Amino acid sequence: ATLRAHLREIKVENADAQFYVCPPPTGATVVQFEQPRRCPTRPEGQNYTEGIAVVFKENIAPYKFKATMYYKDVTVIFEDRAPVPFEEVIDKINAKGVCRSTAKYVRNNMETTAFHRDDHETDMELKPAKVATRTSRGWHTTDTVNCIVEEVDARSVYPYDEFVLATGDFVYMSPFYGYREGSHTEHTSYAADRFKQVDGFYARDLTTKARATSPTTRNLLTTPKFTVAWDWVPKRPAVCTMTKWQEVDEMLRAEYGGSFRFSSDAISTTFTTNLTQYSLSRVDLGDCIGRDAREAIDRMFARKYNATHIKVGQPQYYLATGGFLIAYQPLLSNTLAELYVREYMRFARLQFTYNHIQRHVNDMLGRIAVAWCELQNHELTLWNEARKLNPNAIASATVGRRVSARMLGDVMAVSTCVPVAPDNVIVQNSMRVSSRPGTCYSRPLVSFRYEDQGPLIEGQLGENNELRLTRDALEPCTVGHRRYFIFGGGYVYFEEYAYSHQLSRADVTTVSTFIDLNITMLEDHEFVPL
Amino acid sequence: ATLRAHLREIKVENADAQFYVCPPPTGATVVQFEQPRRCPTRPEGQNYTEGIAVVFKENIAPYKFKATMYYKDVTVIFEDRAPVPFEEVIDKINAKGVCRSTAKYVRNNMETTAFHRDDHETDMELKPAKVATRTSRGWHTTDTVNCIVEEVDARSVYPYDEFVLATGDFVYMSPFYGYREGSHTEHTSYAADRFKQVDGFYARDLTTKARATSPTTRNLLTTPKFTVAWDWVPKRPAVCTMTKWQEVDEMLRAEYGGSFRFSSDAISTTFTTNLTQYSLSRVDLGDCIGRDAREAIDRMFARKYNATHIKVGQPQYYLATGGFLIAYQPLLSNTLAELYVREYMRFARLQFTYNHIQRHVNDMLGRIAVAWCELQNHELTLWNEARKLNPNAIASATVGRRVSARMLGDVMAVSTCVPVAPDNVIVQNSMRVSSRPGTCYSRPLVSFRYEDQGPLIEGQLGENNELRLTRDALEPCTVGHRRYFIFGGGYVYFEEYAYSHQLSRADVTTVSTFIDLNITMLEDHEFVPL
Amino acid sequence: ATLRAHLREIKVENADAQFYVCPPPTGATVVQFEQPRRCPTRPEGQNYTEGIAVVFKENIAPYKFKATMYYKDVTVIFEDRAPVPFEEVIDKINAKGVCRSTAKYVRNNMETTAFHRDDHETDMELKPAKVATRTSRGWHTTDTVNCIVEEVDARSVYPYDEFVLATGDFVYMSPFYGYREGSHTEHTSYAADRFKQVDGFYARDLTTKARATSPTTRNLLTTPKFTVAWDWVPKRPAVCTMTKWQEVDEMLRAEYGGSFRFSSDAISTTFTTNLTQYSLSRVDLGDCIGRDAREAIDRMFARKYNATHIKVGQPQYYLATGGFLIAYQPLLSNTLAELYVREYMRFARLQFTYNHIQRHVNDMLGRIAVAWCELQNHELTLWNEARKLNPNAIASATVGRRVSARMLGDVMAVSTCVPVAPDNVIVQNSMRVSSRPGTCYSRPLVSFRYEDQGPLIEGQLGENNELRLTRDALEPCTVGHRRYFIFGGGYVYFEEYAYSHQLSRADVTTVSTFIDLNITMLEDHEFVPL
Amino acid sequence: QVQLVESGGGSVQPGGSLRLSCAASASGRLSMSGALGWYRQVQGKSRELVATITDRSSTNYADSVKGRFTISIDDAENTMYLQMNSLKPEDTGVYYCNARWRGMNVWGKGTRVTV
Amino acid sequence: QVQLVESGGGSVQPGGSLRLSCAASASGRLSMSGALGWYRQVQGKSRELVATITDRSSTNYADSVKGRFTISIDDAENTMYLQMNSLKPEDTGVYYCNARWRGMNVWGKGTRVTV
Amino acid sequence: QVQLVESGGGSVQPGGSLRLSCAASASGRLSMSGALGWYRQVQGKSRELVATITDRSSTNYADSVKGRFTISIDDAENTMYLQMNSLKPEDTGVYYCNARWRGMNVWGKGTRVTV
Ligand SMILES: *[C@@H]1O[C@H](CO)[C@@H](O[C@@H]2O[C@H](CO)[C@@H](O)[C@H](O)[C@H]2NC(C)=O)[C@H](O)[C@H]1NC(C)=O
Ligand SMILES: *[C@@H]1O[C@H](CO)[C@@H](O[C@@H]2O[C@H](CO)[C@@H](O)[C@H](O)[C@H]2NC(C)=O)[C@H](O)[C@H]1NC(C)=O
Ligand SMILES: *[C@@H]1O[C@H](CO)[C@@H](O[C@@H]2O[C@H](CO)[C@@H](O)[C@H](O)[C@H]2NC(C)=O)[C@H](O)[C@H]1NC(C)=O
Ligand SMILES: *[C@@H]1O[C@H](CO)[C@@H](O[C@@H]2O[C@H](CO)[C@@H](O)[C@H](O)[C@H]2NC(C)=O)[C@H](O)[C@H]1NC(C)=O
Repeated sequence: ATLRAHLREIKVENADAQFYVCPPPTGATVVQFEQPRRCPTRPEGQNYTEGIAVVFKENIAPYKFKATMYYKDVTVIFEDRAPVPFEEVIDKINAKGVCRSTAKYVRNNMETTAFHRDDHETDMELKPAKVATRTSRGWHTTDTVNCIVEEVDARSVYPYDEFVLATGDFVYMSPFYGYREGSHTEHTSYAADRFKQVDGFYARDLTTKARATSPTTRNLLTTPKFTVAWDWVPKRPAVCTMTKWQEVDEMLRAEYGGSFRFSSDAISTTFTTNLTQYSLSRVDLGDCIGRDAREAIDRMFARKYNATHIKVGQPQYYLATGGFLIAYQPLLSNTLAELYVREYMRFARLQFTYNHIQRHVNDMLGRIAVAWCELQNHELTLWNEARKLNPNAIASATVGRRVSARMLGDVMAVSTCVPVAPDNVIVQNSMRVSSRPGTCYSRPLVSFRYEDQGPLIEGQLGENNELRLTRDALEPCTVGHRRYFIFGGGYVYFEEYAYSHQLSRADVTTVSTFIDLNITMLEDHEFVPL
Repeated sequence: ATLRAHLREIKVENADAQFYVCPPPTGATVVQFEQPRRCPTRPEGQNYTEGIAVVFKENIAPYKFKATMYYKDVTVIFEDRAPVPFEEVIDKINAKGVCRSTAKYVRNNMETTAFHRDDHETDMELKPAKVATRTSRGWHTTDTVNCIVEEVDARSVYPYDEFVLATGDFVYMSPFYGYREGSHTEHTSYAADRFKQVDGFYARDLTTKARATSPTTRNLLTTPKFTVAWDWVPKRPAVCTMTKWQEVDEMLRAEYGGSFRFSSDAISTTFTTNLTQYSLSRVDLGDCIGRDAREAIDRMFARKYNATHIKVGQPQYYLATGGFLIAYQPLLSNTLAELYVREYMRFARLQFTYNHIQRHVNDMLGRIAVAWCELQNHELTLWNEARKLNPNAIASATVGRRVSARMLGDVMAVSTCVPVAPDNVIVQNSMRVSSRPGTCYSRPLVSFRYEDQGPLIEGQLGENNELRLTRDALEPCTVGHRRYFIFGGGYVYFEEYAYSHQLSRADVTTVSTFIDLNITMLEDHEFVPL
Repeated sequence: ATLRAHLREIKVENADAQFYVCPPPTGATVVQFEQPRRCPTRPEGQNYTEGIAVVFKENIAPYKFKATMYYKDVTVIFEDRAPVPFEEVIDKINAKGVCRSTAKYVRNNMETTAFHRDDHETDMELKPAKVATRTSRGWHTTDTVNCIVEEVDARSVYPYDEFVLATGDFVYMSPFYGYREGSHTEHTSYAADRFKQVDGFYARDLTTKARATSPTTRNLLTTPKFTVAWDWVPKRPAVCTMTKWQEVDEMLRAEYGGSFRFSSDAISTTFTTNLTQYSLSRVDLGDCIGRDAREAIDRMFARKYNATHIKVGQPQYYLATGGFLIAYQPLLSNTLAELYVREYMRFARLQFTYNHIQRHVNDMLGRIAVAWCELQNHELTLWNEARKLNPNAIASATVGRRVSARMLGDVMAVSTCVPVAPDNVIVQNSMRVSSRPGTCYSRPLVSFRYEDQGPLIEGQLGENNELRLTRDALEPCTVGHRRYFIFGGGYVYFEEYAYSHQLSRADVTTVSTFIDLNITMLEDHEFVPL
Repeated sequence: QVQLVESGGGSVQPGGSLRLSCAASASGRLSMSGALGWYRQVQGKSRELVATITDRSSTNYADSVKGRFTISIDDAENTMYLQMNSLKPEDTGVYYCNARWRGMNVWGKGTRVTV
Repeated sequence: QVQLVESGGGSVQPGGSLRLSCAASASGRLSMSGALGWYRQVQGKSRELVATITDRSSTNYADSVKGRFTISIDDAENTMYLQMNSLKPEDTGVYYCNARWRGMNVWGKGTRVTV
Repeated sequence: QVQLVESGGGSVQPGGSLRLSCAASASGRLSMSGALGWYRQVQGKSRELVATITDRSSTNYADSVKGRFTISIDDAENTMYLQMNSLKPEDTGVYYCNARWRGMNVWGKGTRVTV
């Protein structure tokens, strides 16, 4: 008896599940994935050997910062977009928190000036946007003409000649450019008339109206669609040219077609390189690469190989197709080392000289190399098909964290997504479209807020706790509708397009064997409602 | 020469393949599945250990029984449904196998009496349904007003306060309720006027017209859409509160965030629990759980660990999230035990005391735990996407037997499929739609019978020997059509929407390597028919 | 510093990737795949054992050759097709490379004669086809009545009674049939008036107009849709009835239901056979099967089992369902042999005698056999579902080479793909449909040539370097279009349906872990263009 | 999880009137419940059925209560009420609200009524 | 698997008539067969072509039989017939029906005809 | 990979005129470039901006060049041109063409101009 009371009480404990607002990616960050390849046959390759490897790639040293965009929307009917001039940004937006009702635009190649409801030039205060996230803040004058101001993420990568905005647009000027001595030599594609730098600038929040306590240097630039501004800072000091990307526990090397070919079970890729080592020591002044390669190789050897294998010699270095560098240390198993010892009684130099020993090894290791290659093609084929069906799930599973993703052709675009606490989400009582009697929503409508005191935002329940801003998933209202949707650890049950109750995850049967089901399943018999 | 004669002769031996009628699930049985989770990083977790585990879950002891539904269909044009009163069930249906032509219904909130073809009240005989399965047998008076009687499966689970019908409808009354001394205390939500119990009831089959040789107690209940009746029997005696769900061959336990986290390669669920054991012996009177936990742990240890590991101590017990209880016995491998021996000379209590030994173990086992977690997320991601494309195949593969399945939102509904012998199936000579010349059926039309002398039922050939009752898969007729469909341990070939012949599975080429195909494939050349 | 110059230099060294023209399969070659099965549970089966196996199948000895088809297209409006008579093939096509403007056909069961543009009977010369590949050459008179000549692949398999053309059509006559002494006894379904054999025939190439330097014997046949011709050659000498299909590294055998059941991890098919061995030596005169079975079993034993297992006895032979023969050699592990030795101290004959030893083995091996089944079913369910989404990728991955595939019902049709060098492909500057302003192509338009001086064929870019000949993939034009398509070892970027540039595969970010992305990803923010 | 907060109990002389109420948390919508109702305990008996709504439009009452009491619901407030008119001394006891959705069941902490 | 049930053989004097039939199991539809027909064996030779339907609409006959015999099929009965007239002593032998569908081939147990 | 084939350099006396050109390989379409232009080097300085097209329809010029030079492109020839009029001794230096597409950057081998 009593045990059921304890179980009933424990069944109240819900998982720490949360909702996520995953906005659509703009293409500011795209990532590739591997394609299945023509796998080689076992007779191919020579001089097979096993060893430890450490793969490095070009260190691009990303520099993330925040930029503010300012622009005017114009509708006259005839839709247009225009940048805010520096004088309006400094003397009205930053100084007072207002924009001019006037907006210059172009129609039939001639300049024209628009106004709010054809009224005279007047100052208008900006109000924070309703749907905007706590991080990606924004403000606007309305809700004709409308003044808009938005704070967005920006990224620049080595050599820092350009930066990309969270909107997917590029700016062909260095984030470090400026009139300051060490900065007037940085890259810029724009005429001097399109750029302005303000020393001793003091910001003013469009929300709290609080003016900044300390001065900064602000850069401003006029693009034909909007003006961009960001806080200038001196360039970051230099760093190592390559970064340690992967530490492989085991890696087979073989000569094939006059080039080395590297492969392992873990790494889905295979590296092709020349038979000549790269002269790393001449360029790696200070041992950025040497120190890490030696440390990682010894650590991996100690962790496993120490009791069963022997090192052939000192680590080697090779450059492969793409941006990669491979540090490598070939190994010999104790059982194989004994063969070289006995054949010597008739030491790196011996390895590929004993044709009778190597003939066995070429087949013995070739067996493994081909097995891994055929298996990786099978996994890639399945994973690449699933990626097209649900890029959000495959991207999140690949990365190990929730991310938003789009398929953007043959390359995947990705973005971070915002978590929302489960107590800030409310589910609406009906799934029917009030204005279109024959149509119903396919998934539940919801109302939520990013923060405990924020305004309620209308959305729709996506898959696996995702919250969508667009109430656009629709269906014809078919009869006999019953559905269970995932909602904050538990489920939410809808019957005939009407909300009824919430279930805990323990209220639904979990399957494992036919024995579990033979005692529960029934021969279902449809009732065909009128 | 002669070998081909033997091969040709053996090629006649077809497999023991069968057809299956998979009716659509009604939602009377729904099952959940795992969702990929946040995989922890190797630096997390402490006090890692390996051990044997036995997982138990709450025993709901399902009680399956047979119930009969009685109702009247009314069409006046204006469609309605009504229950058959007890007097009609006892005095006409069971007594004589007939229903009244009359039926009470409600229109515009007023009671009205319908009549079959506007004729006077008269008795109508019940005739067996054409399409009904041997198990879900049923009868009706026609083929206005129509009397219907159907025998369906019903299920009740602990505490047995309600039951669900194969139609997906619930009945808020205990199957054990009745006027008897030990039964009038059971649960019921309905007024006394809606229930009737008949002692000394003698059933009469609506088919054979034979009256039963022994008396029974029959319960009858009037729901606003049908009356339900079932044979009453005294409540089943009590059973153990938990059932042994899983025997886990190897289970890693680790402390993380002030809670134990369990994981294995096989069990896709990572159980979470408090650091304190449960007082099982205080509630497990008669050792329902203890006896099985001890027996299983010893059996699994003897089967493998017997010669390579040492038991730390007596089995422990922990209650986890959801309805689970975990019995656990931590182990130490012989090689690890020696490390504790050599440090002690300077027993269970020692395990987490030698910091330098545990630091090595935390990394060693942490490596494995993270590897399993990342692997399981990859498998779940692929399996969950495939489930949406073909729930019948994935439910059947998960269960290990043919089942009918439907996606019902974010939870899968399931039911049993009815097997049909291959000699009882016939394929129709054409797949063109006679009444709609521009359209053709997507898959072959068929005729079959569940039993060797039963009437022929018209249907359509589904995927992998499934037989569908609705001829609804359609396409526009296109020139150059050629198709091979799976049909009873072989194939059936259709050309230009017409049936031609049957093939054995041996008449088609099986692929294994490119060598098999390089000698067979051609550079196909399209002939573009007129 | 300098290291980046080396990476920048190496980043230009893209892989040796190629394009492929994959024509649609006609069904001349169809292949099957495995289907999931309800395998037995661990308590089932008796006399479990492990051994080496070599699987053979019926040697069908495919005979591939080249055939030429000749026919007349007629349009009068009223479309028709007719064969060219032998006199026109010999006296005009082979003699001069010309056809008669006239063509006999049948309308309303009456013979009728068509003429090119209603002009008088005149000779018309054959021009090589524009779109045809170097392999399957073709020629035609026009671009009404049009004379066509095409060279296609043909295949015949034992007993060589028929042959199939690359068009998917069969010819019910033996490729070896002829008036010659040993040939007039071969199979033929056609009347003598429909076949003609020409000894001392000298071919004349339709392109180079060069007459052959040596005589040949040419067969000609008149089918109601076209005439076919091929070079006659005497029948190939006989070969042995079976071919070695698989060398199974490890195979379990169990007795179940009065029949043996074989299984392994690699071979997804589980063979079924009688308990009695086959009398192979009576039929395999010359040991074609015997020699290979003995040689392969010894190879596999020496390669692995040599030091750990003992051979029970001489190889055994069994015939299974389908066209298979299994050679098998049971083994006993050294550790298992000791049980039989110690039980004797109180040799093939002992294996199934010690009930207590076999009771342990039946469970110990049954554990493995069931695990392999469940795993194989899970893989088949996923692979078979992916096959429907992309048959080209699944066929190519299964075979290990690029192939064109089509689903053709429940059996996949396959064909070879034609490789095209990357320098012979050009991408068009725009992907908008000029004639339909609201519509755009979904993938880029291209122009290419099979050979360096051939005419330019217009097509569309398919997936993964595939080139399609039909510009049929369309979409409604949408604002904010951005796409990256795979194109010859790199990518090609399109913006607003217009081509912009090509990228090296190294210019796109490669995903690995969340740490690699957290430093790069941004909270993307849509800009919603006007 | 669903919570049923019950209120409206007390004491009145014979012939008086009362109104019990049972409000539910957002996690369980009463208007969609398969069976809603009030059950009474008496010193010498198990839970008696007092009044229920066994289908979204049906109703049930005890023989000894029919005509005096009335059950109703409010979908906006997510609350159900039991209007009790002309009470008798026999109506004394502990009343418990119950609501159940497709196998999930919930009980309120019973309120006392005395006459 | 497909089976051909052959019948109509026997003995008939010179100048007489006879009719052979070959009925097929449901697993092989003669109307869709790629090539159907009758083949004759005689003491001194292999299987001679007698009469066939080498495409769903094209008949073929031996020179010594042309205009004397006739081949036909019935899609409802899934059976084919060989009508023989003006029989000669030379027509004596064992007749075998054959039907083949896209690489799958089948032969009937030959019936004797004697004149 | 993209390649810029630069041409049109040389020498002329003050008041003369030149026309520099930069043709690109098919792998990079200049009319779709995010930023195109010419940069000048002199003995005492780094690359100075001379003239660019920083969006598919927007131009930029150095202050000492505005109204004197002109930049334009040809989408059919996949080539850009810098028309230089009224040359002065100060215009002497090494001119370099540059084109960049969404993070992919390319520079031409600079041509000399002297007055
Ligand atoms: C395998 O590696 C060995 C070196 O370890 C290669 O042997 C060398 O080959 C060159 C060219 O013939 C000779 O000049 C050297 O004297 C050889 N060195 C030794 C130590 O023997 C060999 O070529 C490699 N295998 C293949 C297939 O190239
Ligand atoms: C790992 O397990 C050990 C016990 O086996 C934990 O050590 C105990 O910790 C408490 C609280 O600090 C002390 O009062 C006990 O004296 C300790 N017992 C022993 C035998 O040392 C330890 O806390 C666990 N690890 C973590 C991270 O909590
Ligand atoms: C069958 O596959 C083999 C490879 O397994 C192909 O072999 C090539 O054949 C050509 C022509 O005789 C040779 O020039 C090559 O050297 C062969 N390559 C190898 C690796 O041996 C063959 O092309 C295929 N068959 C056909 C008809 O193409
Ligand atoms: C397991 O295999 C053994 C043979 O290896 C089977 O035992 C034989 O059974 C027949 C029939 O009763 C006897 O005539 C033989 O004398 C037995 N041989 C030996 C060596 O004992 C046994 O039947 C098999 N088990 C099953 C379930 O079929």
